[PDB]
Amino acid sequence: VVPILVELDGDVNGHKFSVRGEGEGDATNGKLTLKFICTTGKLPVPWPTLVTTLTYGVQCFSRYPDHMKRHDFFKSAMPEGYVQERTISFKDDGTYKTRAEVKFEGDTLVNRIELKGIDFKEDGNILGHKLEYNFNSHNVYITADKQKNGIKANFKIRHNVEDGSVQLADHYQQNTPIGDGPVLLPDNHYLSTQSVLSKDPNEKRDHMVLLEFVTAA
Amino acid sequence: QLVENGGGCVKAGGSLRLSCAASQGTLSNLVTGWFRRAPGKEREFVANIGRDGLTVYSNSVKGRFTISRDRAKNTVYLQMDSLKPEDTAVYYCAGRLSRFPGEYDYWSKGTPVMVS
Amino acid sequence: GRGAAAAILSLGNVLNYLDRYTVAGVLLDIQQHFGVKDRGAGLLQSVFICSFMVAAPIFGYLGDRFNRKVILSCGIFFWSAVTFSSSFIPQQYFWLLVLSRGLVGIGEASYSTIAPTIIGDLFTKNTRTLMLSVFYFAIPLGSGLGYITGSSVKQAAGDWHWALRVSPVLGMITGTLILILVPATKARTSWLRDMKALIRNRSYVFSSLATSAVSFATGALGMWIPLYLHRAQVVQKTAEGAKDSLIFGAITCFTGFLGVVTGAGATRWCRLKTQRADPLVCAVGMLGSAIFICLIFVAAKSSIVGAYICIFVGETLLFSNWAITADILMYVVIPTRRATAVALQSFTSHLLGDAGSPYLIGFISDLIRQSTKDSPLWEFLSLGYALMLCPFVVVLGGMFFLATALFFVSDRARAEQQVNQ
Amino acid sequence: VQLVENGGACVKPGGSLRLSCAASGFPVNRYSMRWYRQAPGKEREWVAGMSSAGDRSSYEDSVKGRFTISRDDARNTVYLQMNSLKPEDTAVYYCNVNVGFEYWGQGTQVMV
Repeated sequence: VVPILVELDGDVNGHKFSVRGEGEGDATNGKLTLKFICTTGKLPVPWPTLVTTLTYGVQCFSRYPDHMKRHDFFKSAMPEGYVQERTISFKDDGTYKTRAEVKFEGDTLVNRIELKGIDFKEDGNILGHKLEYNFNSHNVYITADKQKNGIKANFKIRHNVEDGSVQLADHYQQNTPIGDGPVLLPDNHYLSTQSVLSKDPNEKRDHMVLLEFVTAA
Repeated sequence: QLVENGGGCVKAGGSLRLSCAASQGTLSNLVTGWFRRAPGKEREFVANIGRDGLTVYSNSVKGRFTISRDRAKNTVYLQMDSLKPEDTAVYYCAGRLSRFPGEYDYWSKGTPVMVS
Repeated sequence: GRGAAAAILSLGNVLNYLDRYTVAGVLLDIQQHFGVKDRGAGLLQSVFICSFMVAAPIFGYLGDRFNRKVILSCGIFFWSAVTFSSSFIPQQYFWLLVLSRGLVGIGEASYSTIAPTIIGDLFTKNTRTLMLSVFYFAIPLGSGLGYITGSSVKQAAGDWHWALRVSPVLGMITGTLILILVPATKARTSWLRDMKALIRNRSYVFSSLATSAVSFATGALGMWIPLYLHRAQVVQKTAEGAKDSLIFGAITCFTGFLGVVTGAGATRWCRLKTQRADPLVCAVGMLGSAIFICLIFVAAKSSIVGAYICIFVGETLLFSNWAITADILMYVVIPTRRATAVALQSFTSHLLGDAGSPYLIGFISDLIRQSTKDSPLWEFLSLGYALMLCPFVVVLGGMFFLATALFFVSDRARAEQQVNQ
Repeated sequence: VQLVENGGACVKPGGSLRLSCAASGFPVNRYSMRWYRQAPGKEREWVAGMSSAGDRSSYEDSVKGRFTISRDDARNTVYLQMNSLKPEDTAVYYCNVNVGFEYWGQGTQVMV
């Protein structure tokens, strides 16, 4: 078991919001349990749009098969951390540009994300908060690039809407290891992520109790 | 890449001649095989044609399908007879570089098939 | 690099078979010096092969447990030292020689079980097949070089002891090269169920029995041909033995090469014509081999050149079938059960034949000689009569191959079915 | 919780067929149902959805006004009507509903 504390900030159409969260991840069992909270009074965009980014921002906890243990890249660069740049193009609802830094500081993992939102318009799903609290499992395809000496991930994420509309957003990610150690970049693989959400009625504050199960293949 | 075609829904007892070919090159050397995947059941086997010249069929479908490879046309034709509702599964054509039992390296998109 | 590692491994296998079959060349000197009968001559190879076959599975499990390189080098050094020590054995004590042969069998089983895994792990491209082919090409070369080296050392040094002294020196050397040029490489219930499943396979069992008969015939002939030829020479007015062993070893290696090539070509030609080609070519080749191994006994007394050409043809035919029977085996069995089936077939082949076969021939010869009078002609006739059993075993193996031919297509179709699911 | 699909068969151009998706283990009315369509060797695409409250349904531009999906809580089943048949319907269908952890139905295959 490994504890994790992730603090991130994001600016969307002039609205600034910071979110801090804590939890634990079992790599052997391939499980992650997180709980977030926004210090600001209200968060502009729907929570899932950022919850998915926070979930996919860390893949070290994700369990890997025995044959893929040596193939993994995020664990190899874990001792010295890494920096990730993600472009998330929503379908007709603008685009997100995020820069993240992941590092095992002291004896605990730390994850710092900075998010920019652009091309947002009123009456959209993002602006109208029409997205519900449910989520969906997904698949992410990762492939190595020697020219960038890194790993590039790509996939499509389906976000649900109250009226039944489903928005397909394209996620692209590029990694760069902060350290100078061996890369051990995998040629190509796919990771399946299963996410569930729950809320704790003890506190009126929204909890976003988040559970992930990630498996590579 | 392996390209498969010629599958369409038909009545009970209909005959379908499914055609499979290879874009990389001639598949006369390569061993060819046909597989089926049920919508609600685990994938099963349709048939196989080896490099020696055998035409092996699953016991359940034995005596129904007939595979024939043509080197002049460099194509594998699977003729169907007495088609039954149990063959609703989607058919896939696959190829292998070796004569010996094992998993086929190549694969094809395949086409759906229905009965009744 | 990897190529150098493969070359050193091939040389190590060559020396392994060299020391395996060195004793065959100087069997006559060993029996004369130790004052033992043909039964004692058999004991050596019998216990050696028994220990080899009993020890191979343990070496597979060790290869799983520990790195292959260390085990291979340790076995090299161990059996090299054992062979060197066995050269210096008191004439009074004979059990020490058989114990040393058993230990050398342990080492050779270790080598045969570990080296293939290293060879496979070094390369994962088309060159891996070529390296395995080079290994199997060196095996007959190893046996040949063993015969020739034993004969030459006996002729030159004038004592059979030196035959077991030169080769270990060449052995230990290559051992030091193993760790220099070879980089380090990088369930019971399931096996029991697999074994339970294989026995129900008719073609696989018949092929296993046929290759067991092949092993029986190969071991018996390769062990007793030099002594039989020397006896034939002694019976005749004019007699030589080093030259006879030299010629036999040269013929053995050339026969291995030519038979492998010709069997591959013939099975390739026959497969395109009709199915069940591999078992049929195996059966016909072994029938011809049995015919010539029966004709050798009639030819030897008339002349030794006739016997040598008979050995030529018989070795060619008997060595041409190994690749074909291996292909039949790995056709019949499914990929999830290839390793277990191959190990079981090797164990059965060694147990049924080539282990206790030299002892059986020696016991038969001793019984024939004891029942009748003792003299050079009587010894020659007894050895010939004892060897007359090998053609029967080869014919039985040919019948087994024919029966496998009967159950070939059906078993292959099944295997394919279980592969699909 | 399990989802079962039925009613799928090939249709001649212009024909109308009815698909049915049923659920066992959870109340269908409490949560929204969805329908996906994917072709052989093609990425999955959302083809239809009905809101949890059932006030309105969401469809894409290509097929707006054809599926006309309806839902019955007493029958615990959602019905789909082909209406006009187009080549895009050749792709196979899937019935999806996520209660807690997501659940994917077995669906049925239909081709023109």
